[PDB]
Amino acid sequence: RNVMSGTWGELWLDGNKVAEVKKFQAKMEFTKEDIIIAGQMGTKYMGYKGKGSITLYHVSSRMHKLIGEKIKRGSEPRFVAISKLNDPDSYGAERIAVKNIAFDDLTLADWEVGVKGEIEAPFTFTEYDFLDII
Repeated sequence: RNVMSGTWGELWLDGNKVAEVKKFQAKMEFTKEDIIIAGQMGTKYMGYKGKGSITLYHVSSRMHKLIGEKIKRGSEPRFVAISKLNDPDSYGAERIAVKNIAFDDLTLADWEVGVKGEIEAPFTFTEYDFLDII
C-alpha cells in the first residue's frame, strides 16, 4: 500500500559489494519528533524514519574485516541496497537505491550464516532514490 518492496539486488558498504539481496520491504513512519518540527511557526513536507526488512545471501568473505575496520575508525557501518522494485509501473521506476542503511541487530555470526545461506534482518534507512526511470 504505502509500503515499498523489491526483489533481486545488491548490498554495498561504501565502495564494496558485500552481499546479494533476495527481497526487501520498507515502511516510512511519522514520529512525534518529526511532528514537532513541522509545526514550528516559521516553516509542507515532514521528516521521516524508514524501517524495513531485507533478506541477504552470498555475503562477502570480507565482511568480517570491513566491520572490524569500521570499529577501529569509530564509525557505525552504513550501507546501500539496490533492488528491483515490485510494481515498478506504480513508481515510474524499475529499481531503488535505499541509502544510509543501519542494521541494529546483525551480528558477526549473522553475516557468517549469509555466506552459504540466507539471513533476514531488520534495518533502518533515511533516504532513497528511484533508478531506471520508465
